[PDB]
Amino acid sequence: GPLGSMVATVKRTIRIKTQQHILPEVPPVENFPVRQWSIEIVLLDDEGKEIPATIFDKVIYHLHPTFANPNRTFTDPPFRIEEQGWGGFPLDISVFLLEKAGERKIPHDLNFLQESYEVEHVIQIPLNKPLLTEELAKSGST
Amino acid sequence: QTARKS
Repeated sequence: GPLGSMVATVKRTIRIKTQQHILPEVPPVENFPVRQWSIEIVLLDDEGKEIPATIFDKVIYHLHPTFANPNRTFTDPPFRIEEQGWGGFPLDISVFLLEKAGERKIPHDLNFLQESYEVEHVIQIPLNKPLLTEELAKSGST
Repeated sequence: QTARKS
């Protein structure tokens, strides 16, 4: 259960949606094929339906250092990133709540185990920024 | 499908 300042928060479930497929026109790297992959982020409401994650005004994907400019910023839902590469990796996704309410680091793993796969993560969100609280009402109780 | 970076 919450304690102290963390009592004044609500939980929301985010869904990270990943897709990937081989690009045959790109030469394999050490016999490993290069794949196009994409990540998007949605919010789930109280019933489990996907809705735009408008509670974030920015998402930054912190990619493996083998990527050029590996910190990729997106400002509009669903914060879709598309890249290419030959290996999976853990990556932190920084999501920035509206009204400077806070950064959350969501641990993701980009991998090729399925053509597409979805992972849910629960984040705790404060209730002290009017515009964020009004936005939060779209996805459930506050 | 199990390829991973370093």
